[PDB]
Amino acid sequence: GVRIADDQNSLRAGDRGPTLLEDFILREKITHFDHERIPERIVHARGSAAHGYFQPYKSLSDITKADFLSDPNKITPVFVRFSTVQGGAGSADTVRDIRGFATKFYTEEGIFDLVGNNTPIFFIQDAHKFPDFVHAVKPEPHWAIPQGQSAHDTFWDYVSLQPETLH
Amino acid sequence: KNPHQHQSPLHDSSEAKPGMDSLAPEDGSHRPAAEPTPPGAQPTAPGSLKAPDTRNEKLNSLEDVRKGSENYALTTNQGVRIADDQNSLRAGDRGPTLLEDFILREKITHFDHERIPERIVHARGSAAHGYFQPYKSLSDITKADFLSDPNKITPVFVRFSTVQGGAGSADTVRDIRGFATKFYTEEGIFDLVGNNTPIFFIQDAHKFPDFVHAVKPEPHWAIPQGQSAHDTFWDYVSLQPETLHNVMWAMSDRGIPRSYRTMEGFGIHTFRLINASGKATFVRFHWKPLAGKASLVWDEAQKLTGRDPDFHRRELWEAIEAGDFPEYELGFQLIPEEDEFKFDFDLLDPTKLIPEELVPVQRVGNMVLNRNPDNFFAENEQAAFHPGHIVPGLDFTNDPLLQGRLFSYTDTQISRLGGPNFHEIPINRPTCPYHNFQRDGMHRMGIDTNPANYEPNSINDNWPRETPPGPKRGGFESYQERVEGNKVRERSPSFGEYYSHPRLFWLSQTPFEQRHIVDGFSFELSKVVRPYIRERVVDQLAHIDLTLAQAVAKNLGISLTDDQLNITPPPDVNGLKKDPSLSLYAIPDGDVKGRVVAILLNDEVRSADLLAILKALKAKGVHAKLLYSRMGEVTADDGTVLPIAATFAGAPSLTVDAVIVPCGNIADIADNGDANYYLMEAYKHLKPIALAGDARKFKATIKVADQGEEGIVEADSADGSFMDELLTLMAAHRVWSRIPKIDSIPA
Amino acid sequence: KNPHQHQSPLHDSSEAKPGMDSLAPEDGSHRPAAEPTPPGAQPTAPGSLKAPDTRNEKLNSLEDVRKGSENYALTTNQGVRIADDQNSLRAGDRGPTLLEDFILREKITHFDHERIPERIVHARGSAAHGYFQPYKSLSDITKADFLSDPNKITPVFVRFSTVQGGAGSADTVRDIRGFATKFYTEEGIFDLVGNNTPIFFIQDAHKFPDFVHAVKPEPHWAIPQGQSAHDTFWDYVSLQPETLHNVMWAMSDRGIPRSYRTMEGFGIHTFRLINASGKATFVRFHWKPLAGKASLVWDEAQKLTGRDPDFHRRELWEAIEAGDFPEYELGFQLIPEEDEFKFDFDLLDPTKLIPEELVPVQRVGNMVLNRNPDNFFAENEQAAFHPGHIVPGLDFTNDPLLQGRLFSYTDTQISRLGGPNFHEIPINRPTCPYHNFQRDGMHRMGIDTNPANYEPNSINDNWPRETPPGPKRGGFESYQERVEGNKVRERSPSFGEYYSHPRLFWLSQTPFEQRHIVDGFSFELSKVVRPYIRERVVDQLAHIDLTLAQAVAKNLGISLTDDQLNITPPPDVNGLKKDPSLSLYAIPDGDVKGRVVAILLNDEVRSADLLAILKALKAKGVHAKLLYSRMGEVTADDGTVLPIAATFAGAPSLTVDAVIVPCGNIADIADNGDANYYLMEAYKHLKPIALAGDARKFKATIKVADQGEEGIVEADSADGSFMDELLTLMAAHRVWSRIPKIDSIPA
Amino acid sequence: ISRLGGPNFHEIPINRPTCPYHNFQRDGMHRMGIDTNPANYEPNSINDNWPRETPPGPKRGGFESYQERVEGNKVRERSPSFG
Ligand code: HDD
Ligand code: HDD
Ligand code: HDD
Ligand SMILES: [Mg+2]
Ligand SMILES: [Mg+2]
Repeated sequence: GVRIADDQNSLRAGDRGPTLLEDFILREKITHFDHERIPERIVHARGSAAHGYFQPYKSLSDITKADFLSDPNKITPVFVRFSTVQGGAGSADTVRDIRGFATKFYTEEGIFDLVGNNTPIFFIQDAHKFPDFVHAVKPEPHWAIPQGQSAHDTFWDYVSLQPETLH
Repeated sequence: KNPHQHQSPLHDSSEAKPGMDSLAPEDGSHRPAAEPTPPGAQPTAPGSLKAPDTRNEKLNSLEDVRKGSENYALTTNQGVRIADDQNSLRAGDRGPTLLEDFILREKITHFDHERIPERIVHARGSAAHGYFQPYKSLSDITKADFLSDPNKITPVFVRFSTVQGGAGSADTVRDIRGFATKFYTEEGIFDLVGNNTPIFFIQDAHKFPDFVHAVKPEPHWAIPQGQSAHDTFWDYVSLQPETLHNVMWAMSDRGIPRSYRTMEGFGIHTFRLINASGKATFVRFHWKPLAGKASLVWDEAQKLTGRDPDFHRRELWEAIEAGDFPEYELGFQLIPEEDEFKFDFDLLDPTKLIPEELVPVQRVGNMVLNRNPDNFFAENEQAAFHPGHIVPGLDFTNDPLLQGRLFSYTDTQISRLGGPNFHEIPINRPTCPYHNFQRDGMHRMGIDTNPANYEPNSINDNWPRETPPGPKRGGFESYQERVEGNKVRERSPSFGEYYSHPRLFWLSQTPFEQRHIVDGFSFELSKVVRPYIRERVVDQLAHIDLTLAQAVAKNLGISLTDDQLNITPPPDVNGLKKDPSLSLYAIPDGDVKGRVVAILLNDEVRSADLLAILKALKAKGVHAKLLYSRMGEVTADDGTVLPIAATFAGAPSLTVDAVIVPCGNIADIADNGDANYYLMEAYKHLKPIALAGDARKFKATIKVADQGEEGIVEADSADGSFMDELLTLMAAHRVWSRIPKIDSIPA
Repeated sequence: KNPHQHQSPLHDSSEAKPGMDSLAPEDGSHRPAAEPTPPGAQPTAPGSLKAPDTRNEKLNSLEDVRKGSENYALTTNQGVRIADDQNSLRAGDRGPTLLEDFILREKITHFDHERIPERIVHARGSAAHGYFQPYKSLSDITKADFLSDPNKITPVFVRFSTVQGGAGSADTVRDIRGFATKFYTEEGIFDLVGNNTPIFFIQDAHKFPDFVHAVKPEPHWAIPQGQSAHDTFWDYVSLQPETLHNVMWAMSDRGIPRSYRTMEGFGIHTFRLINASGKATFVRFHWKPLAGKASLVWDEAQKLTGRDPDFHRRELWEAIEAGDFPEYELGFQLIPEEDEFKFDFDLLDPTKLIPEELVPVQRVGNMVLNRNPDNFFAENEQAAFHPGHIVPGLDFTNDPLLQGRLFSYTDTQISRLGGPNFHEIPINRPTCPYHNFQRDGMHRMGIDTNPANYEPNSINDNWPRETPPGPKRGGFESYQERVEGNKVRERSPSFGEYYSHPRLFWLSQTPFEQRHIVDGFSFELSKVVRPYIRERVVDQLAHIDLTLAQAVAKNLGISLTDDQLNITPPPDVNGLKKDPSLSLYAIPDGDVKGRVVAILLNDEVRSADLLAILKALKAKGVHAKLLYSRMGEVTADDGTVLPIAATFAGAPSLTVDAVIVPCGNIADIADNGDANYYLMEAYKHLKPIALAGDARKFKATIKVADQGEEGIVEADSADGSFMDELLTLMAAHRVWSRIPKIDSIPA
Repeated sequence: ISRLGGPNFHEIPINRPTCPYHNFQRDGMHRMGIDTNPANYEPNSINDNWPRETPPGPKRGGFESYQERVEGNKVRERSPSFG
């Protein structure tokens, strides 16, 4: 909360002198900058999000006691993030990939996250294989190529050996 | 007892099922009263529940993040109501736990990650909220807003600490104490991050990891905790005589304060005050305790780390719950710029003090600590204090210890508090506006709407904007000190004097304080395994004072050489041999309010004695603990039912300031080893003892003759005179005249 | 003394300059001997320096990361030689510190980030290296490779711990102790993560954060450290009778062991052994101490947390330096699958023990701890133990406490050790091969060359590859237990019995052990502020045993109701009323080797007495500390110069097993308060005392009549019979017969 | 400190010097080096003050900064020569 008088210059001993360790304003600003980045998502790192709302057409109380589906008078705020899968946060949007479609419903009885994709099936059957599949589609570990693409040897190696992936 | 036969509501497998529902006792005895109450009268509680009426702008600003509990459903962190918080989900009631139990995994995950790194130093500490107010405007010497107006109230948060030990170490160790104050001013947070002695051990921050490593537990085996009494510490001291001044303070009773309420605070470094006209005045900061200065004695302090390792934390909390608020006067030693070189010592040397005889401490304002936190972890553990947090009207100096500190306290928070957004943790938030172009970082709370995250910008008309310096509400600008020199890693020759300040300190102590310093060195050096290290430290003491050095050497079985006996004493400090302000006790100060007396009961107490005792203590704000050989109640001679606070063993004499034994059925306790020992321990530790009627028979256990002695109050009954005498002794803290008598007491 | 007048090499500003160069004493007395030496003889040292010839495959594998020091230049972490490690770079020698000082900033940065989160529980602990060997092949019952061959040596790393307190808390608290063993087997790391009692407090892991929060310091004020003696713990216990069994163990002297060498260890849970034919046998794991079972008494333990909070850490380290290696026999209680429902208690219930009278502990192998670490932080603090770390030949059961543990110990390391590569921290590394397709993560050390990071793969011919299960060197496959049940959050009704095991434990104790349990409950409950909680706990005790409940109630001033007096006792455990294996002392065990005796010196000791004493102690492997009123040396009647280990106050009786006073000039110490108190404290704590010649005059201070008493050894001189008598007393640990006499002793 | 998880980033294999490195720094997240020095501070006598400072010199000497003359007031100010 300390007002800054000069946000253009470091504190130095003379205007052509060394920068002083006692410049706390510089160090705070640079420290914050130096630690801006957090780890990206292991998968679906590239994504775009918006706020909105959901409303049911009629009460579904006959089949579910979920409060957000209990009456068309329930307006539930949502936050939705769409994504690719393979590429980093700085990768491109219009790649060939599966897309994520994740919806956070802020209900009166808790958060419900519907975490889906844009196709009705997945590549693999058992979660134990997820790191194998993801490693195969991701950039290859020696050289970290290619970004945002399944068009490389390791992906098609895995697919060829795991026919469950074909769908 | 009709009302004291509570049975548990759970004797069967209902204990393993949901729906245990209401479990509080019907009599409401689970709930502490939300009013001031003396120590031990009620269970302690979060501050906002104990003292909701006690408010300040910072406390009020925390309401957004306070979480209640009463009448709420138990939920996951996502807001899902939990039906059964007693069991994991399994395939059959004797089956394996299922991975789909998200309730279990959330609860265990949070548990698994509760701990954060402790502070590298000062990990052990205790904190409270309060406020500060200046006595008058200091605008003639500083433009600091919080010092500009006597009606301006500044909330504070204060953390007191030890230095060496971990967060789980003991309170009453021999150590330096930290005294850190966060001022939530209208022009920014100002952190005054001080200690309870006026100097530090080292001169240049470059040595801090060396010094700290030397005092900390040794790296092979991580021993010893909370103690400087080991080889590496004294090795470093013996090889770095610059340390001797603060070592003298640590070996004195300054190293073992009675309470955080009864110690001084110091900023140590020379800083600058800058006024609206741009004039700089050198300043050193002081905190003077309203309760006066008071310390334990070593045997007591050490044993108390065992009997109650939380003694100072507890006493602070309970004083505040009692309405007995810690108070400290802020004081400034002020030195004009033109006087920089008028002293024998360098003003920039943090191993040198400025004697009050040369530069008086001018009273500036008062700070009162009046509310405990709600959650220790959230408010105390996560609090971040840093001396680089200054405000317009203050500035630094080239003190080379201070200079390096400015780097460390920002840096360390990145691991300790998990990233660069530590100012967003509620306790650390300013109460004044804060806006800038900084973005992102782990656990970013603030959601910025500025179209621009840079300046200069046109797209937001260059907001937020720089503010020119000025008399009030202006931007921060450094004082334009002239710097002339070559780039060097070099200590100033003016710093190269190590013995005169230790000698000044030594000569300012009373004879009993000197004895305690001798005994501090002797005890610690006896735990040093390598004898040559002991000998090298004794050699350093001979450069300070020969009487000191000879007394320590005698206790270590060391003989000084003829050359050591002829070492020329160091010079005076600007003509001073001594300064009585450096003694804890030379000049009487403070008062008995908030002290505590043990009252040793028997099974038929003389109620007239007890009434007189309690009335007199209450009138002076002194607390009492009624002790016996068991808990529950005893009944006095007149039928008064007396509730017992603790047993003799449960609340030893270590925990009180004085002991009183009323009359009654003294035969009940006369042969009780614990009751006799209670008195022997208090006697050894120089505490006032008062004995009424047949309780005078206890004089035999403390080897006091029929004629009595100073420090033992006695009479036929407690109706004197008796209580005035006892309270007068308490005002003097301890019975120093008794010291020659204690060597023969087996306690 | 000619050779004991070492002076410091630094009295001037050379201390603030580079080139201090060699500072060790010319006599080489800084360096400990690299050979076994008794406690206190030499300074302690890193294990590889103290005992370089003590080796095992794990210790040898750490050589790649061990860093030396002698004859090396001081550098930055980038390998740049430092010229001046005393000063920061400044513009002039009284100027501001410069940002370009990269040496300062690197050194301070590293310092600023030294601390990592402590363990959520068991934060306080002490560790050593050693090895394990089985007595015979167990291939008939398990295919576990480390149990397959008596000549197969498995390196281990063992960490002992308390539970509640922080890393900086005290050793000799009343608490459960952890006993965690990392076995570096040829087929993977197996961690046996146990405690020193055979059961836990709770049944289902879902409650672990509740229980732990209740026992830990209370969240408002973070008090008390290292203690269960507070309201929230006893609140939880009173409402969760499942806790009562382990509470009984904690309130017994089991809660205050003499040493980590003198306690038992238990896996607690029922696990499975799986043989090559696929047969499962239920197993519970035991460690039996070669040194026998032995505990402190409460007053002693509590005071020792003050006098030496590092007592157990110290004793472990020093035993190993002496060549007095901690040894433990591994034992198995084995139950066939078809006997799962044979007992009154559910085998899957971790609040129930399996009595050795019903299922004997079969000896399986021996573990010896024979080397200390080099660096406490690197090896002890960063070690990660986890009970999910099993190997082929072992498997789990559905114990619902164990089941949840399996989640926690992997999860918690992500914050504590900074990410998923914690197995790459040297102490945690397997010594057998480890290869897989896992990649990256913070601080990744291993550089993978596999073209593939997935399987199945063709590009590396599918390596590394799965291994089928088999008799030896096969893949891990779970035992195909049949699971039949609905998905429920529900405790098994078979677990809903809470009082019979507490009663079995109670009835198995000696009368003095029962007294100590009563006094444990009484002391702890006296510190509970809310009286109804005390009453509710007493009510629970009345469901266990009325004698226990009445004794505790009496100490609390509580009156049991007529209904409480008529509570039906719980049933026997499969016909057992008691089992003497549950007592510390009922069946004599162990050995005086490694115990320690205080010898109280005077200024002209009778050398004949001292020589006889020391020779007899040495013959039985018992250590001695020579104590006096000062440090240095005294000279015996025959001119023998005797070095003093510590003062009476510096090494109190708390720290030793027995006290011996030889003759000589007894007048020198007869009126010394500290020497008299030494004997009183030892007397109170039931320790053997031996008095030779005029030292028998000390009987007066302990109120022992001329005719003597059992537990006080006395004679004209320290003859053969004298030392035999003393050593016989030491073999029985304490003088329990003295208990009625101690209430009158003021100590 | 955030990117590489703490102060021991020089111990990540690619970052390690190939020349000797020894000092009194200890601990920190993912500490790989196991120090055997009895001392973790200097000056020390217990390890005869090793590892030791090295004076500057023509080869294999300690780092010393060039003693540039600094003369000026403490200012947040761009040099006019840069304008
Ligand atoms: C066993 C691991 C695993 C498996 C089998 C899957 N995922 Fe996943 N998924 C993750 C592990 C994961 C994750 C590592 O936990 C991520 C990345 C970081 C995060 O927050 O969650 C994630 C992120 C993630 C996101 C991005 C959410 C966001 O915008 O933040 C979407 C839309 C999905 N996943 C969707 C799926 C679908 C539709 C799957 C199969 C039907 C699926 N995932 C299988
Ligand atoms: C170069 C480093 C360095 C030096 C020379 C000092 N300190 Fe410091 N101090 C730290 C580095 C540090 C730190 C590592 O940055 C700590 C621990 C974690 C934290 O938040 O600050 C710290 C904590 C700390 C605390 C605890 C604040 C709290 O309660 O959270 C106090 C009171 C002080 N120090 C006081 C001093 C005084 C009076 C010093 C000399 C006059 C001093 N320190 C020198
Ligand atoms: C569901 C959580 C949970 C439950 C029910 C338990 N523990 Fe645990 N224990 C942990 C969660 C945990 C932990 C949080 O994962 C710790 C602390 C940090 C660590 O590495 O593991 C741990 C540490 C820990 C240690 C210290 C290991 C070391 O020295 O580093 C020991 C000896 C035990 N535990 C023993 C037990 C025993 C004998 C239990 C019951 C029979 C038990 N724990 C139940
Ligand atoms: Mg009612
Ligand atoms: Mg080379």
